[PDB]
Amino acid sequence: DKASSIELKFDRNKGEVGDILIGTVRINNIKNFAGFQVNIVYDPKVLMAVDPETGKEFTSSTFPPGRTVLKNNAYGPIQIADNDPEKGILNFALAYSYIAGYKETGVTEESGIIAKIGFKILQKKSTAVKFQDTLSMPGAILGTQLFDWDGEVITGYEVIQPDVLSLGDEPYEV
Amino acid sequence: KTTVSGYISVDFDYPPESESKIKSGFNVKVAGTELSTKTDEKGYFEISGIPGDMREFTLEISKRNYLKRNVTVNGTGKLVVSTEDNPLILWAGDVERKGVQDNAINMVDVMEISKVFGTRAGDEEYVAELDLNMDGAINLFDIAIVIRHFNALPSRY
Ligand SMILES: [Ca+2]
Ligand SMILES: [Ca+2]
Repeated sequence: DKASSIELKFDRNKGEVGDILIGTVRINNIKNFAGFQVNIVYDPKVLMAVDPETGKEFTSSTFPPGRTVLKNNAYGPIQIADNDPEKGILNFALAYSYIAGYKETGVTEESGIIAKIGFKILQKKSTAVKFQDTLSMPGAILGTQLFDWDGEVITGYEVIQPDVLSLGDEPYEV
Repeated sequence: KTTVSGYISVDFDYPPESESKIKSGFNVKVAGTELSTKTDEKGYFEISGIPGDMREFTLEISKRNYLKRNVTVNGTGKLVVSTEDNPLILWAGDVERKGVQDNAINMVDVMEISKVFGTRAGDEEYVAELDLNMDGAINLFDIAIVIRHFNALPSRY
């Protein structure tokens, strides 16, 4: 596109009980991107959030693995996790703390993966995983807040959601 | 009339030398009135002249870059809302941007501090009010204070 977005996409939208579907959170063409906070909701009776790297079930302090950006320790990346898996809420954030250094070097990290989250299927009921607004993030864009290397809030980007995990609609092929 | 008094403080570590500035400057206002004061260097506040018939009232507690807090008080006379050994706590990290706070502690606040990360008192770009623990440097200790109450709203007090 060249168009700016944050996107959550699954490797598959169908599965059997006990399969782990991988949700990958990406950013695309976010100018001078330096950090984010996101709020992602799911139905915890249908899916269980699991760490695809460690194999552990998500807890409140689990930061999702898998990023390909915001990895340069020269700029002091800081992870924050504040999930509530029992209520089907993932809420986490990461940024370079030393944004002035990042800006000075001038090598932008505008596209890549920021999180991978496993979702273990508990039952075959059609369900959605999505970015959603939260009272703890006033003025966010569907529960997403992206930051540039000036430390300012970025606006104007699309929020791409994954297709419905239509697990309750799995008929035999005709 | 009614007088209300108490102590306000913070829940983070700071250098003993900075106590005076840490504990002072918390604004306390009686909602619906012009009665207000600011805390002194021990975190003490006192507001006199509250109407005696005003048997229920709200104290609005605030400070630049702190998450505001409302405390409801029931009674008349000489009322004590907290003590020096168990003060009312206000959480640092609802940071002003262009003179405006949004009444939430979250990543927007972390990133405001990050604008002046690694600065020290004396530097052109050091901002005293963003040095949350008032130790003369803006760094990961200040960011960690914000993160301690990440996603907090005034209802979580
Ligand atoms: Ca705030
Ligand atoms: Ca400091």
